[PDB]
Amino acid sequence: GRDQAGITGTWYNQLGSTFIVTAGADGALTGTYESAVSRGVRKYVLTGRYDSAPATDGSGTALGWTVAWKNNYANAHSATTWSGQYVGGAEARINTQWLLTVGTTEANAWHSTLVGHDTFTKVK
Amino acid sequence: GRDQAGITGTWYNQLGSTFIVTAGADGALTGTYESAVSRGVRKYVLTGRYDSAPATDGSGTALGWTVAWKNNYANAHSATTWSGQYVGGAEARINTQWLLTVGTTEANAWHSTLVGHDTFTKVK
Amino acid sequence: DQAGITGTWYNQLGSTFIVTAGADGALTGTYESAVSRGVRKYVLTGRYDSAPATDGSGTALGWTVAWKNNYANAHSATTWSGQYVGGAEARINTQWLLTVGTTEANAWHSTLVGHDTFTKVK
Amino acid sequence: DQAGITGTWYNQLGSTFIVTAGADGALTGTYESAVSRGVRKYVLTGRYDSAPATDGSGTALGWTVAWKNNYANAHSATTWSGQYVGGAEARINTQWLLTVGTTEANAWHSTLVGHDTFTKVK
Repeated sequence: GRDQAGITGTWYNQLGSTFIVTAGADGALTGTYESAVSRGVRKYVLTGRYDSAPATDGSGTALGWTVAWKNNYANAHSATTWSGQYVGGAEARINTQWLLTVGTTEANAWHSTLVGHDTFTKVK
Repeated sequence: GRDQAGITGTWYNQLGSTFIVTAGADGALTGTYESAVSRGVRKYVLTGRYDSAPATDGSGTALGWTVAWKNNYANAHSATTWSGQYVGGAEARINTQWLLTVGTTEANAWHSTLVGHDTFTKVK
Repeated sequence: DQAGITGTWYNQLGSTFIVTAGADGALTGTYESAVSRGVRKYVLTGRYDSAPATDGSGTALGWTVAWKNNYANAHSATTWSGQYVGGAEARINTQWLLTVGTTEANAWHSTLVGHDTFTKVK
Repeated sequence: DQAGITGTWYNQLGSTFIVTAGADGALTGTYESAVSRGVRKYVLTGRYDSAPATDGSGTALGWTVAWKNNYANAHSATTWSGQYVGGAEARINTQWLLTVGTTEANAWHSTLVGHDTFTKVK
């Protein structure tokens, strides 16, 4: 993976959330997420995918991952997906937009999905 | 997983895309996606997560998954995340909203992310 | 066009969108949400492409409702972005963003996203 | 309020949003995008909560730009949904939806999503 080295490691967003991820050569993302907003009780499993061979034209690397907000300790009956791109260099960043869907009845489904944006940096 | 049985299997969206997924007891989603829009050359790996213990109050099951649009045959330098909920019963459905991010230069990043919505059914 | 757009539209929730499309690209009207009479009517304003591409493309448009009227204030605003498609099964296909006034701490939870399809028959 | 909102705002792209907020909740103005003079100015209309919650919450608002003017037509419309926060570092924090007129076949690819932060100094 071109950016396997670049992506693997600890990232921090503008909320102070911590995203720990290993990028496989096959395009796999695996790791843990800890949200600053709502320790092992605050860590949730993440899986996702990234482009292992980006276009060498200065483009970022497209990627995405999901966290379902259930662990051994708590269950918030919701899942967030982040969609964005990794940009390498001195101020390496993951620029994302996210969707947070909560389990609802059919009547409440219209109010089920939050949208936002997180920027991840290598320094907190 | 409460809906491990319900989620596992083949799903079809309003575009005719085919989503093949196995739901693990630990909340893992794994499988393949084939988009009707842009065979083994058209299959892409998906990973994701779902709530393995939803609230028993009639709520859907929150879930998400990612497809990076690279396989052994093609690379579209992009990733889609779907965020939504599974609803069981006679007309079982996965109601999703999605984000499709393409690798771009910093100048083009403003134009990097499409948003949409897919409804998956068990019949095409 | 202005002919196709002007009039009464209904979404999958049973909400009612009453809109007049001006020659200048203006949308003006009232929105009534099935979810949250005159107590449930809110002012909408917006814009549409008054000269769409004549290649069978839809007509791009958007409008905003702030959820304050003489009776109620929900300290929120929805914008719909989408396109009008004419013909026998005329439709406005939209995605929307609903933002509630929050403190800085709650801003991350401030915006709902969804999609509404409006038809000329409920 | 109408005082805080009325005036000139700049986003992280260098785009310029000129808006007047009416007492009735109306937004009227012009938008000039840094990306895609009078040839680059487009009409905007929108709404804001004219009586926000006095608990330190932002003021919900939205507006629409259809990308047609006397000079150019890009067959598209953007809506911004967000909130105004007053004080020394006054801001309009938004998410937006950009929809282009497409055929039914291309509708799946019709809508871009993003986020713009507007400040009183560029």
